[PDB]
Amino acid sequence: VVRLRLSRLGCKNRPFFRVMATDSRSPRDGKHIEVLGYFNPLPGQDGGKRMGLKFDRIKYWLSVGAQASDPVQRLLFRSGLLPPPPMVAMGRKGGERDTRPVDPMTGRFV
Amino acid sequence: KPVIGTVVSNKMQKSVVVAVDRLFHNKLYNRYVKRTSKFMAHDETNACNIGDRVKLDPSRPLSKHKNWIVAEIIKKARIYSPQAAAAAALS
Amino acid sequence: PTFNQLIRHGREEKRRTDRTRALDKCPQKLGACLRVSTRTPKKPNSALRKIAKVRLSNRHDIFAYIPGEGHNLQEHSQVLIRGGRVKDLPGVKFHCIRGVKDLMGIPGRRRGRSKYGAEKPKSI
Amino acid sequence: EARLVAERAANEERRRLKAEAAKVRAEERKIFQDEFRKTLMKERAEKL
RNA sequence: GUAAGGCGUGGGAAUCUGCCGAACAGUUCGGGCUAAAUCCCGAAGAAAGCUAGAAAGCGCUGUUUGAUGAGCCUGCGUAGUAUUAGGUAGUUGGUUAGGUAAAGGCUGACCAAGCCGAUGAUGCUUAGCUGGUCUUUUCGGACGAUCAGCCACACCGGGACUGAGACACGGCCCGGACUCCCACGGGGGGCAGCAGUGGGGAAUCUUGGACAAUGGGCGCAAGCCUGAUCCAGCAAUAUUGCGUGAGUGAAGAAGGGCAAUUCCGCUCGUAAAGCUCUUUCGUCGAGUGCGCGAUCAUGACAUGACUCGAGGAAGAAGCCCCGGCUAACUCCGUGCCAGCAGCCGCGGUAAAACGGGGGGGGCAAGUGUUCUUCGGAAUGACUAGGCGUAAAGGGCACGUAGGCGGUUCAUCGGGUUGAAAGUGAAAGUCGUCAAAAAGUGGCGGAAUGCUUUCGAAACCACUGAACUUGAGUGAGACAGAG
RNA sequence: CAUAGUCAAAAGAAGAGUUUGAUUCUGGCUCAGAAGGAACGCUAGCUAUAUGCUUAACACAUGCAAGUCGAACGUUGUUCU
Ligand SMILES: [K+]
Ligand SMILES: [K+]
Ligand SMILES: [K+]
Ligand SMILES: [K+]
Ligand SMILES: [K+]
Ligand SMILES: [K+]
Ligand SMILES: [K+]
Ligand SMILES: [Mg+2]
Ligand SMILES: [Mg+2]
Ligand SMILES: [Mg+2]
Ligand SMILES: [Mg+2]
Ligand SMILES: [Mg+2]
Ligand SMILES: [Mg+2]
Ligand SMILES: [Mg+2]
Ligand SMILES: [Mg+2]
Ligand SMILES: [Mg+2]
Ligand SMILES: [Mg+2]
Ligand SMILES: [Mg+2]
Ligand SMILES: [Mg+2]
Ligand SMILES: [Mg+2]
Ligand SMILES: [Mg+2]
Ligand SMILES: [Mg+2]
Ligand SMILES: [Mg+2]
Ligand SMILES: [Mg+2]
Ligand SMILES: [Mg+2]
Ligand SMILES: [Mg+2]
Ligand SMILES: [Mg+2]
Ligand SMILES: [Mg+2]
Ligand SMILES: [Mg+2]
Ligand SMILES: [Mg+2]
Ligand SMILES: [Mg+2]
Ligand SMILES: [Mg+2]
Ligand SMILES: [Mg+2]
Ligand SMILES: [Mg+2]
Ligand SMILES: [Mg+2]
Ligand SMILES: [Mg+2]
Ligand SMILES: [Mg+2]
Ligand SMILES: [Mg+2]
Ligand SMILES: [Mg+2]
Ligand SMILES: [Mg+2]
Ligand SMILES: [Mg+2]
Ligand SMILES: [Mg+2]
Ligand SMILES: [Mg+2]
Ligand SMILES: [Mg+2]
Repeated sequence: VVRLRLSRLGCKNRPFFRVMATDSRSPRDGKHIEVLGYFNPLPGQDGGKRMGLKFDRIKYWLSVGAQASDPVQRLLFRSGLLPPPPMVAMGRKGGERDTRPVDPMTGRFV
Repeated sequence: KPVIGTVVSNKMQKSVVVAVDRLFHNKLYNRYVKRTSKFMAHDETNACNIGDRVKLDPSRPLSKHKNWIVAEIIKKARIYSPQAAAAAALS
Repeated sequence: PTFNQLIRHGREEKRRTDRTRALDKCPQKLGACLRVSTRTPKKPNSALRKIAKVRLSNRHDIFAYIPGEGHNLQEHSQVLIRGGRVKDLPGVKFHCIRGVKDLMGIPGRRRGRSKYGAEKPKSI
Repeated sequence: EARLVAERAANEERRRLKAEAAKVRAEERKIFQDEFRKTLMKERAEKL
């Protein structure tokens, strides 16, 4: 089965991901059919995360029956190319979060 | 592309061997070197003489070394027959 | 040559003999001393240079020089052998390394003393 | 397919224009070759 | 192991393809394994049922398809050696049967004598190939270790079975060597998986933690597996990193070295000590944690990081060298000895060259030495060299292959050339920005190539008609120890 | 209008010592540069990221590296109501 999955790039303790179209039997960072985009799991200066996708190629691979992995299902819902995964209906776990403000430039308590 | 060569052997049954020339570019010394391949081709009627210029088509494997089929004889080789030549002299 | 000649018959390389064939492209080789002796230099030099006949671990027999002043080598002492000839002595193409295995360092040496296995003198 | 048929139409015009130019050049060639042949025939007769 | 059944690159036809996507049709009846079945057999047409706990949800079968893989073939490119010249006999081809999912001498039989080779077959030696790594004004040379793609192998040989897929590293059968048990009849094993141990060697690590992330198997899920991986441990092995303080300080202290023993006699030296300031890195003590990697939830790392506090310049500088090449000089000792040495060379009583003191120079958590590669080396010269006297014109020809070689006009479109399309994996090199502070990524460029289509027609090749300047003939004159 | 527009894809070319009484030439040897899966000496504070049996495809102690599904199927036997 063709799979839309995540290949690990970056370095140790600095993860970066590429979105790949692969045969399922292939090694994780080895052989692939196509690079489809990227995803940055670390939050940047803008307060959010980054992602790029080749929308037409992802539509091609989904049209011929490729199966997205568990993080790629979330990433493709978030970009609007797939419906929401079934577990996002459960809502978030609550609890008292520490909302004491920290300075953006210095990281100390305001 | 189109594969054209000269018949160098025809003594097999339904088979010829065809010599095809090509130019190899020696990149270090900037010259063009003639190289020859000998290809075995199917010739059902056994019509090709040695020295004929033929065109070959690709084919599925027909035998162990036969992968081509003779399609067209472009130029026929000249064969010296002494008695036909003597009859031409008598005319 | 012409370009056609170079196509037919290219260019070969220069032929140069190996300097230390017995080291077998290793940086060092362990050995055991067979005979410890002296040898006189080629003229115009004159001395008594302390050498050692060493059988290497790859069963090669070499002559190695013992550098510095004074040594403790005997027959059947383990020596680590590095490359580098001694120009006074033909046929001696190697050196013994001071301060490793049986060949001791030279205490009292003060300058250039890591080439002679000598430690740094502790200040008191 | 639209680009292919437009390209074929342009090539069909270019081919006919070149054919007409080739025909008029070949018609111009024959008078020169006949005169040149007459000149060479005269020279061979003189040498004979 | 393999020198072409491999690999790189581009194509092809005579094939198969579990799981995955999308249509259609079915899913009936008997028997067998102590008991049953989605196990096995039989009949039709192929099958197989489970679930009202998963009842219109899964699953299976047949037929059409997409997608992904696999098998097969092929053009071109891809070592050394001629002090290896012939090699082949299912060999090369044909016919007919068999075998295969599938072309095929794949092989049985019959027939022919072919096929390969001086454009280097065969023999011998070495070698996995590629992307790439190091070096280098482009080219080349060496390498092919990490990582990724392809191939080969799994103690050594030989086999097949099951399966969509294997002739299968941790499957089976057989033979062999080695080895461990044995109650002595006989059994068992295969770290070139991750750790680890002997051994060899100059030399190369922990018998670690977690499946939190990513990827994979099974399962409807819940989950369960995963030495893939992720992350810790050891090692200056590498890396344009950071730190070892910042100022001030003249009793120019003591002490060391040198000195007509010159100017505080010169110098170590503002150097130290002392005094003031700041505490990066490391140390110590605490505190929050949906800070972040991960989210619906789940954190091994984490005894970390972050933030705050304590403290005190405190815990942190060597190695090589100083005759020339090559930046940096004096004293003492030694006396062709002891020794030094990359090269040239030093040492035989005033040694800047050996060894120690003192001073100084270069690099700096390194710095030397050995090995190895490229450069300098235009020192195998394509870029870019030569052969009168220095290495080097064959004693001289004739001729095979090969290489090279006049003119015009016409045709053509193989090379050449222009554009378009496909391909040229990722990583790496180059450009640029952002990120980061010894760490990353995106977009480009490059990948000089190959295939297809359509233009051009000068050149090369090919075809046709011609030309006479190069070559060769004839006629007429000659010369000659040919 | 504009999350537009800008057309970048390199840099990299060094010489010295040594044959002679001296010279120029030919021609080797050696040196200054960069580098490695390196090894050894002396000497070492820190963080991070890489890399770490090149030799014996030598022999291997020990633990782990491939299982999962009761939603395919019976079977026996445990508890309790
Ligand atoms: K020495
Ligand atoms: K490949
Ligand atoms: K084998
Ligand atoms: K996991
Ligand atoms: K070192
Ligand atoms: K200090
Ligand atoms: K000739
Ligand atoms: Mg074949
Ligand atoms: Mg050969
Ligand atoms: Mg090998
Ligand atoms: Mg190679
Ligand atoms: Mg073994
Ligand atoms: Mg199976
Ligand atoms: Mg089968
Ligand atoms: Mg095993
Ligand atoms: Mg191991
Ligand atoms: Mg050992
Ligand atoms: Mg998973
Ligand atoms: Mg599933
Ligand atoms: Mg592990
Ligand atoms: Mg550094
Ligand atoms: Mg700190
Ligand atoms: Mg702490
Ligand atoms: Mg968190
Ligand atoms: Mg740590
Ligand atoms: Mg100087
Ligand atoms: Mg003296
Ligand atoms: Mg010196
Ligand atoms: Mg000295
Ligand atoms: Mg060169
Ligand atoms: Mg050069
Ligand atoms: Mg030249
Ligand atoms: Mg020369
Ligand atoms: Mg000449
Ligand atoms: Mg001559
Ligand atoms: Mg001669
Ligand atoms: Mg013309
Ligand atoms: Mg053309
Ligand atoms: Mg690329
Ligand atoms: Mg990058
Ligand atoms: Mg970049
Ligand atoms: Mg001389
Ligand atoms: Mg290895
Ligand atoms: Mg089972």
